[PDB]
Amino acid sequence: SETLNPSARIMTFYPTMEEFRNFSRYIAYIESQGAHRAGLAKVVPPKEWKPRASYDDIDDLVIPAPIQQLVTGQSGLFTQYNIQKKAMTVREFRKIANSDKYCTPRYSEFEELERKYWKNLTFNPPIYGADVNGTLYEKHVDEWNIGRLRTILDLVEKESGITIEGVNTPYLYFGMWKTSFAWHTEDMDLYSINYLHFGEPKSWYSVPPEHGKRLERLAKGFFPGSAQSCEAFLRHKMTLISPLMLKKYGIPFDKVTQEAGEFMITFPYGYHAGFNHGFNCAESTNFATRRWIEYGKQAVLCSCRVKISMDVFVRKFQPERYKLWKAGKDNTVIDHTLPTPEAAEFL
Ligand SMILES: O=C(O)c1ccncc1NCc1ccc(F)cc1
Ligand code: NI
Ligand SMILES: [Zn+2]
Repeated sequence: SETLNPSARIMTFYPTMEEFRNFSRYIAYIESQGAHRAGLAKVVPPKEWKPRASYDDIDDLVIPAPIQQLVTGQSGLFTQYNIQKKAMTVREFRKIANSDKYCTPRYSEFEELERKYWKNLTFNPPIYGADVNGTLYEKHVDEWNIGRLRTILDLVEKESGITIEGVNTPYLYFGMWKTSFAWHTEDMDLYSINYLHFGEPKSWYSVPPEHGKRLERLAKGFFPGSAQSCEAFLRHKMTLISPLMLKKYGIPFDKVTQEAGEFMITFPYGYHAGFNHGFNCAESTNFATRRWIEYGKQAVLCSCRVKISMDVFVRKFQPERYKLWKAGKDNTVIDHTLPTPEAAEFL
């Protein structure tokens, strides 16, 4: 009923080359349609548009810190541990990925492969070429350029003088079958953008920002030690929870598969997790809109080891509230249903 409530189901958008050219505006637009309530959206770019000519010239690209993903647990609850393996090229990676030991099993419909992920994620540890600093977009590309999105996030670099790897800059992820991203929201509960350049697909789970507290209480319950140690432990990106557990404890969630050539957008306080289907390459970064600012102020951060100074945002966009805020007396309540103020124009 809220479980099925499609005001909170993941939407897909098919913009035109005119609609597409302006990134910030199009984000405002999909929010005017409620996209943000699912916590994740898909945007299919126009058929003409291409970030690069071909992906045949990247065999030599270096993945400095490949991670091997060791998973332990049972009954739909798992903890993922990373081992940094040594540096290796895209070609060595592809070979390992497309090899007979680590390749995608046989499947008819997406749901058979999902069963095989949840049955086999603790066996046969895959290698993810994650968090590689780089961009695969050719220099000429002006539409949806992950390297330069022109949002209000740019303030961190412009005013504050600060570079934050993978947040203000783009990252690449070379996947193989059964490589995983655990349940998280973004750093400082930012938006994210993810573009699947080539290869096999990426499946996603999303929990609506209006039920994220539910997922937090659930994780806390199942990992009481972890939660005593850090009050944002999900941010460690180590915790995997299956769809069956979510259903069982009444956490609303949706799923979607991202195919090569498609963007995914995650929204503030949008919890997501997922897995790669086989060999692929995605590019991601974070970004912001005016709505983000309050989520930024309220974001509960890891208290046991990324932090963005919000002053620069409050002074500029909430000058009237700055003193009160610095005092500790601002207590706006976030309403996760509300579009960003930039979307007034779409009525
Ligand atoms: O890998 C993805 O596709 C992904 C997607 C969305 N958010 C975070 C993501 N990855 C986070 C992550 C970072 C490093 C890892 F080793 C594993 C996962
Ligand atoms: Ni993410
Ligand atoms: Zn922590």
